[PDB]
Amino acid sequence: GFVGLGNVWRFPYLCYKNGGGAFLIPYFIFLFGSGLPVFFLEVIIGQYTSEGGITCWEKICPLFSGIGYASIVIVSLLNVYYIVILAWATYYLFHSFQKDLPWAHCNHSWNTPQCMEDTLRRNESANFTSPVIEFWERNVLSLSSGIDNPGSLKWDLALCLLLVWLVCFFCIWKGVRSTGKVVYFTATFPFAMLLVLLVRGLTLPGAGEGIKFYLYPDISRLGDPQVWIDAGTQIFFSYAICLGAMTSLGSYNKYKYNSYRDCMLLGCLNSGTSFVSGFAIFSILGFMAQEQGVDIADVAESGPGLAFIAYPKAVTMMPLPTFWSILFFIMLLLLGLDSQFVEVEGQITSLVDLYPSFLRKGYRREIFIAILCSISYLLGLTMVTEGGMYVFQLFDYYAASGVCLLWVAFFECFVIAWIYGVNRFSEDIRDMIGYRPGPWMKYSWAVITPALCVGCFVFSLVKYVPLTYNKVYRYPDWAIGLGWGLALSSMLCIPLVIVILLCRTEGPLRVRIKYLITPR
Amino acid sequence: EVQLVESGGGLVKPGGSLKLSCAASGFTFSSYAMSWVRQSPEKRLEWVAEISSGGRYIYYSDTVTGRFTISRDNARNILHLEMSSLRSEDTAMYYCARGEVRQRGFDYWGQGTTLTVS
Amino acid sequence: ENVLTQSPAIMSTSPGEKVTMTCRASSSVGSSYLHWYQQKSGASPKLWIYSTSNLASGVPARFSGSGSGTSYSLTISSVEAEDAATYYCQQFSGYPLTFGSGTKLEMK
Ligand SMILES: [Cl-]
Repeated sequence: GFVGLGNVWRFPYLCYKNGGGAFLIPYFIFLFGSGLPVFFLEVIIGQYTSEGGITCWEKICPLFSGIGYASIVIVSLLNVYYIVILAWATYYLFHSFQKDLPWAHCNHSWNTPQCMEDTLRRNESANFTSPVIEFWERNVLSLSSGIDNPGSLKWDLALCLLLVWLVCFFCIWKGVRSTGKVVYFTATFPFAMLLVLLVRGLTLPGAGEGIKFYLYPDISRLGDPQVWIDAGTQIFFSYAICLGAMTSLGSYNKYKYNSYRDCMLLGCLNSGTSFVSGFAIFSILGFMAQEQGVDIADVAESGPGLAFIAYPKAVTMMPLPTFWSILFFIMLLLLGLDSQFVEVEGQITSLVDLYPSFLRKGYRREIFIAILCSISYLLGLTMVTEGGMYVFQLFDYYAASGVCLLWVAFFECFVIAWIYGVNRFSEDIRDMIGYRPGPWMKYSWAVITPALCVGCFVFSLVKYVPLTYNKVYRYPDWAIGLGWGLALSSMLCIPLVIVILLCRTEGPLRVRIKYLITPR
Repeated sequence: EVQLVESGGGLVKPGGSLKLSCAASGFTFSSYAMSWVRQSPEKRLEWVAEISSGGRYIYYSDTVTGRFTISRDNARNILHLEMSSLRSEDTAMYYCARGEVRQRGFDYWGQGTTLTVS
Repeated sequence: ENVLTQSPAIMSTSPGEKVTMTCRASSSVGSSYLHWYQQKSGASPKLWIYSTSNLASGVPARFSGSGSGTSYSLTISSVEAEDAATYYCQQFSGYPLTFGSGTKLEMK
């Protein structure tokens, strides 16, 4: 369950968006200084406090109980755009049943006169566009000229979104999840498919330059603020470690259960899966740049279509493309459906824990599933429009993988270390795990993760650069404002809860602070 | 060098009280959980009580679960063991044992103070 | 309680002989939490083997430990005159922490 679209889809395009080589240095810096400490942190908070989500910050500093509300906002927005990823994957899966895949050859209705098939491009020398980018942008995306031009609601993307939301409704509380078929399927089938796509990509001609672009850093790119924050929020994204999902996972664990080796195994496996998927996709992109005669950084989308360009293009250069296209997009749907089952189950669980007996279990709980799925549908219908990828990129940069993740991780590490105490928390960990954490975890919660999150947060503001889609489209200022509103809807869940809890507690400021930072 | 020095060893009446005092040195006392282990005169080791590093999580054996009280002094590095309702079958040889990692066990033990019931 | 029934206390073995001693537990110990202590005659116990295999500081390499779950074993490759003491096995996972019985190694 640490394998998913955040590994096989998000880390490749975030690496491609940030120059490839220079993305990995803040990636590993955040993975070691920040990401695995916060992973162990929320798993321990979910294990210590027997509940999770909001009411786990009741025996851990009740003043900062807004971390749960921040996680609820984050998981709602993540549910919306992560299910529209699944809608794109379903649209590709239904288009995979053709013998000749529509992104393989050049003569269709959506293709421009500037089309050329990929193997023919090196013979002709330059304003010539590959069929994978053409199929993506003008059949799947049906991409408009901006977010201020939404175009029209594209049909059958809404039907793919309806299919994946009906599968989510019929498998979360009207049904069950995978229990006995987890062996040899849905746990190693994505790893097998990643192995197949990796051994395809590494044996491709010209794929050495793609690995060179992937691994060798650009030191001048490390001074960009976007690289550090993209790497940090990619670590916090693929771990889902500002989400409440891992806190809810720790609630379904025993008290004296060893959850250190499990956490570092899951985190290192997740980051290694991301690294292997990056190897695969960037080898495919090196092959693509070799074939098309264009630069490696300009061969495909510098946005969230890289897994929908590089992987389908490698499926075309594979024996029997139809079979592997069907298996690959069923794999994408299985990864994203498992992660969406986990996150919608966590959102539903923490929302009915937020209001007990306002939603009774049984008849009215089932109505609440339909209500929340319908609301996330109507918020997801602005992403299957013509200009729906711009809304999606706004969500992916801002809603659940931006300064909100840095804010929640910094506030969790700060609350634990400097209000709850690293020594008191280590005493709790010793009582549960068996040993108190070493100086790595202690000084990461105390120094390294607050310093990294605060430094990248201020570095993304002093040298502010606007969000750009595919390196060419500058976003409008109202779109940046809407994305910042999406970020601040999670970010302001902490100080609004602080102000509310200070207002609802009587006494002077010192007495209120003392009552609300002493645990219950 | 880790040194655990015990005190308070003496003869007490049944149903009485005694103050044991494990004075530790050579290590930070606030970061290691400490335990009292007694040894019966027929040489049978028995863990009595464990206190955590901060003094918050306190565990007791089934024999002494309601009449023994273990506490620390993290400022001056002394572990205590208060006693009351001390029955006849409590004459033993009491060691203070430093066990913080549950997978390392009691790596450092103390010196010997004898409790005698008569 | 997790009663650790250990090998009988009175074992008499000549020096230089490979010896072993068992430690059966009533419950199941997680095999990273069972430790062995060597208490000499009239002296305090000291940590000898921790996490059922690793060797404590000042312990020679001739001692070794094995076993998991229920049955746990301490093994001496060759016995010398400084190995004449009582060995207690000790789970330290379950919160009523229990030591084993005696296993006193006397000479011949
Ligand atoms: Cl990742």
